[PDB]
Amino acid sequence: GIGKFLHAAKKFXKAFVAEIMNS
Amino acid sequence: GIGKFLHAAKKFXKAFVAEIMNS
Repeated sequence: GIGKFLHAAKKFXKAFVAEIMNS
Repeated sequence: GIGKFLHAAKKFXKAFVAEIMNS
């Protein structure tokens, strides 16, 4: 049940961290 | 960056809501 949600949460971790580190 | 982050954030809104309404 939770796999799509967990994956999406991890991608939303990665994207935020990429945004802040972009500069 | 910001566009990818906003997209991922909203996909993670959608994915949560899809799963949680099963409860």
